[PDB]
Amino acid sequence: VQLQQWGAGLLKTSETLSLTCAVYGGSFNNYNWTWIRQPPGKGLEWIGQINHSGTTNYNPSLKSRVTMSIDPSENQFSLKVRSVTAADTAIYYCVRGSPESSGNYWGHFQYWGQGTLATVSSASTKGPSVFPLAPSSKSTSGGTAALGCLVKDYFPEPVTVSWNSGALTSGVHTFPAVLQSSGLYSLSSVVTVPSSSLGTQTYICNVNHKPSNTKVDKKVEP
Amino acid sequence: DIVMTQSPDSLSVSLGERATINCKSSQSVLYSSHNKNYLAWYQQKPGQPPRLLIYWASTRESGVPDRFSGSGSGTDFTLTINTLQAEDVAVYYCQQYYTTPYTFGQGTKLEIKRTVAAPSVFIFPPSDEQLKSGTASVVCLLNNFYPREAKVQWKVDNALQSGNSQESVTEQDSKDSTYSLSSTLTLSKADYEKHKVYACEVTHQGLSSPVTKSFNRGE
Ligand SMILES: *[C@@H]1O[C@H](CO)[C@@H](O[C@@H]2O[C@H](CO)[C@@H](O)[C@H](O)[C@H]2NC(C)=O)[C@H](O)[C@H]1NC(C)=O
Ligand SMILES: [Mg+2]
Ligand SMILES: [Mg+2]
Repeated sequence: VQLQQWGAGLLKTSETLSLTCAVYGGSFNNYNWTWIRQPPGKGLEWIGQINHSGTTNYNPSLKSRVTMSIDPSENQFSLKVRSVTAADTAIYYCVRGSPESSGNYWGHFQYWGQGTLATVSSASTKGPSVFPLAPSSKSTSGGTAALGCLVKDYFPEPVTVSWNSGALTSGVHTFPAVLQSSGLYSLSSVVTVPSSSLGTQTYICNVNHKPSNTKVDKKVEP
Repeated sequence: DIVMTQSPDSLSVSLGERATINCKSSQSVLYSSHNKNYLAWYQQKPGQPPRLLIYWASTRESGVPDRFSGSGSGTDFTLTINTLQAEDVAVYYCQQYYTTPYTFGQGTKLEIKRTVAAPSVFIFPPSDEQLKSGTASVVCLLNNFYPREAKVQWKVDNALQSGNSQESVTEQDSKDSTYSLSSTLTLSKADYEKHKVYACEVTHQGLSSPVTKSFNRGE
């Protein structure tokens, strides 16, 4: 069972949030297809469910603003949330709910999608500037160097950073973004490496800000 | 609605010891017909969806080791994590699936207590590229320390800085149970070029004395 989801992203107050989830594995028609959301740094709120008969149940917290829809042909189901405010900024997860066979007897949420962030703001999309954090000409007493990339002034979340197209993962720390007073995000991604690697190993940070279509590969050298 | 309340909101438990997280439902979630509690426990790591651990209050999901134990009935439930492992760092949620709307506990954040580990400290001057743009970001990195509590003080030509820095701390590492921290000093190009010595001073329990990393602008 794999759940692939897309949509949400940046939208303005009073606009309509739209998400779609596609189910891989078969047995689409047997289940309540479910949406659950999580505001940043907060808990989980069940939004509602739809089955292949188009039968719904929405949380009264949101019910007046929600429409779910289902396309059994394409093993897809969707969410709309109307008249959004900052209260709707959240990670939205598509989830497999209870089977027809047994309902709440088998009602635990085993299968979750990776989630999609909705950001409710009037602010512009803005791609980051990517600046090298060059390894010092003086390494640690014990022969370790640190280097990184500063990913500065972007909106909205998220960004991804890899090193050497994912070949370098050990000692990587991609910091949680700081929301600056300006309302733009900034983060650093750093890695520690052997001093002895600096002469012969190329270090490149791969930055992707999908919201702005920004994709930057930045070589970091002494 | 059935209100789900967890206790505590956060806890810090040593490697190899026992974590206990309580969950109360405002109404019984015992389906008397089946003698099953419609109560689930989830483990959520940063940037991941929740992972189901337990259904029916005490039945482990596939792939969950028996260190995770669910107990209780009716309104009062407990998740016990025995022989705590580094990879258990997460927020834990209870949830009722007794009746719609389905409702989650507020979450309990579990921190791993490990031995004290001193940070390695690095300072990065602003890039030439950034200076062209009229701003200078100076970065101080504290790498792989425990505990979380750390003091970073910026000094410019020996003057203590206030109001011009921002910190970010990583989530606790799922392998070595450490934190890392960035502190970023943000100046105008003009202010940056007015001063010579840029220093980061770190105070932490694992350090014999506060550690300073510094550079002279243009050296
Ligand atoms: C979707 O969830 C509903 C409940 O919201 C399930 O419907 C129940 O199914 C059980 C088992 O057949 C019945 O005993 C209950 O009477 C039903 N309750 C209601 C209120 O309809 C349903 O099974 C779930 N799955 C699908 C695919 O519909
Ligand atoms: Mg609509
Ligand atoms: Mg590369």
